[PDB]
Amino acid sequence: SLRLIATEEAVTFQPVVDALRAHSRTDDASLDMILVRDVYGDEPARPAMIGRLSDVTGERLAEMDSNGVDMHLLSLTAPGVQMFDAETGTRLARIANDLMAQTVAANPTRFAGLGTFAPQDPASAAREIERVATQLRLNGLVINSHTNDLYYDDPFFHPVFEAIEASGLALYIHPRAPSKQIDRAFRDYGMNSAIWGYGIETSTNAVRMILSGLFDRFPRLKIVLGHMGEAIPFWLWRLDYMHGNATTFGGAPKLKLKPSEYFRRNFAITTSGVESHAALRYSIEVLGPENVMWAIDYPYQPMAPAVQFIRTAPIPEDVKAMVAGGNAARIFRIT
Amino acid sequence: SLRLIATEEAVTFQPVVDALRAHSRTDDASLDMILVRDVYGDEPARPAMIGRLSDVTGERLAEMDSNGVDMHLLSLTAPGVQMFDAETGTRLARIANDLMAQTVAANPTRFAGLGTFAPQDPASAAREIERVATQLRLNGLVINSHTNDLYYDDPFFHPVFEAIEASGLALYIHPRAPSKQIDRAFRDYGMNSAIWGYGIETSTNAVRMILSGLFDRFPRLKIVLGHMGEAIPFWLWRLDYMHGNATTFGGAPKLKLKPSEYFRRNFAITTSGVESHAALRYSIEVLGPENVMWAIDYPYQPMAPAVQFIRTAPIPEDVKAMVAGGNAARIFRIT
Ligand SMILES: COc1cc(C(=O)[O-])ccc1O
Ligand SMILES: COc1cc(C(=O)[O-])ccc1O
Ligand SMILES: COc1cc(C(=O)[O-])ccc1O
Ligand SMILES: COc1cc(C(=O)[O-])ccc1O
Ligand SMILES: COc1cc(C(=O)[O-])ccc1O
Ligand SMILES: [Mn+2]
Ligand SMILES: [Mn+2]
Ligand SMILES: [Mn+2]
Repeated sequence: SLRLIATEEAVTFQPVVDALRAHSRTDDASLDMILVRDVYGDEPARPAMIGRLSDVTGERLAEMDSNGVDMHLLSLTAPGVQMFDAETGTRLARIANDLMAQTVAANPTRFAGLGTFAPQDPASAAREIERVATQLRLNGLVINSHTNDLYYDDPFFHPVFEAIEASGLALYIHPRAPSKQIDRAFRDYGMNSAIWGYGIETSTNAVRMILSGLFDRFPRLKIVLGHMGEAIPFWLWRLDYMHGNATTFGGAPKLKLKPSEYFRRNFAITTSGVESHAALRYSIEVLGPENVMWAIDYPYQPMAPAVQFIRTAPIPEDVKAMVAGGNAARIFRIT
Repeated sequence: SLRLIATEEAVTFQPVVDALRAHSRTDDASLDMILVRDVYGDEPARPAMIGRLSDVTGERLAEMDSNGVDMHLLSLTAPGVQMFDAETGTRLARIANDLMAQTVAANPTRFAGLGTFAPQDPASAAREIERVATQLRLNGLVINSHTNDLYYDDPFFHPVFEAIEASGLALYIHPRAPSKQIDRAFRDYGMNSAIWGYGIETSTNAVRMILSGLFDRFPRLKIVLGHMGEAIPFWLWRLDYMHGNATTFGGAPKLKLKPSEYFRRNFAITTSGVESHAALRYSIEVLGPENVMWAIDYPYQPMAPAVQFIRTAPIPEDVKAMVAGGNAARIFRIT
């Protein structure tokens, strides 16, 4: 019946797990070290997670079958390879992308894959992006918000976005913990994570990208944001209203379009972790039905409630088909 | 015949203006110094603003009359008295509150008022809050997000919230620029201000308040957030979903209610700066029509579009009356 393609479905591979185990013992002050110790560290607070992330053919497929989920679009879980030094990140990105391709090929009717990269080295990341698109023929790209506590308005990353735009692959900008620029306010009450910091970190990255004019430089970029667009869809009117003040008094560059127009033209969103019919309806209304995709955020969230959320959405069947899988099949080139 | 009570309407008074002019010359590193120099500085980029903020019975009333706006609920404009040292802030809050009460008393069918205080000195602020409630008989309170780069989960401010709860006055937590904990990411593209920083700063403050259990300690507090609730209404499902992880792994304290239940019980929102029928409809649906109030954000925004936004809202007339003014009359003690 309804074709369900879940678009934010995390996976990991042993070489990355091993590298993160080692990294967990270092003095890295990144706020992601909370997650990294909890999942990849010695005496981990979340001991089952590595196994669940690594598994593709056991529990994961069983749960897909029990819930009638056609596909997972897999992505190397945050923080990807971004916490490592440039050489290590670059090496592990290739390894992880090869393993992603192999994972997809073992069950291509049930899995599609996003490749990743190490923007610590923008030139090498650009080469890897090209390899992912043309040599591995993967479905798209994923990166986890900031790299080296810089956001994607920084011209340092222009070679990355040039390659992404040229490749035609959509880039899913997944969260990671608040960067060092903002992490002081996220050290309490678990706010480092999905409950708050993930959304603030990722949305602020994207807003900087828009306001910096990144999408005039690279107008064919396609960006995807989970968690109902990291709430950016809610802020569209205010982003537009206040833009004049930003360019007049704040040194913001003049843009060809309004901020919300970049959001509708260059972005699409997914419903990961936001199983709200009201928020889904709002997003369809302001973005258009072509710009909203379904996701689970497995294994960090369970499949059944995410599935039931979309199966029961109070929207027409044709729009429901678009959200459940049609838009994803287009954006991520899935047949 | 629709009674329009605008709830986020900024004003200033000469003693505060004079103090901010002097403050503008100092080496303060607060991100609010951008606003303060633009408006109160010796060489202001926004030279008309002091006059427009100071004006109550001239341009402001003429514009209210031409647009059929019954009332402004006035508040001392951000950053209030919060940038000053404790003794200066305390004295100026007292003076500004006397001037607010006198302004209101001059035209009490057209103006209501929120008193303010200097949380730099919680014990003195507590006395002033009581005076605002019982002697000046003002309509509520206003404070501008952080004080001293601390948020309102900090036990330092417990005496303030104890007094606010006991007074029965609602506290409008208006924005100011991102605190030093987060300001590094808001130095570009005018993001210090309303376009992005204001919402991130204010929403993060409120989320810390909720997650810290402040509303179990003071369950009768009423908090009001502008800008369509600083987007917290959009995040309710995820805040609730992830709360288990926060209390299990993140050291968040155990709470009597769910995060969204505090938001609906203890908060109400206004539409200042978010003239979106879609966002208004979403907020009414998830918060209830009793929890949404209309505002303009004058003089930072013009009255006519804000008025026309609510007059044309695609909601029933009774709900429209609640949003336009009925809820404000209840929450802010207006006859
Ligand atoms: C590391 O990536 C994630 C982590 C969590 C979490 O920690 O609950 C949730 C969703 C995510 O995709
Ligand atoms: C009419 O202009 C806009 C409308 C909205 C909306 O209501 O969703 C958002 C941004 C805008 O610039
Ligand atoms: C200082 O308070 C505000 C400033 C602005 C601004 O700078 O455009 C807008 C709304 C506010 O209430
Ligand atoms: C002369 O010192 C102060 C005066 C006042 C006042 O006048 O309300 C308030 C606080 C002070 O520290
Ligand atoms: C059913 O539980 C919830 C629903 C919503 C919603 O859909 O607005 C938000 C928070 C919740 O916990
Ligand atoms: Mn995820
Ligand atoms: Mn009164
Ligand atoms: Mn305001």
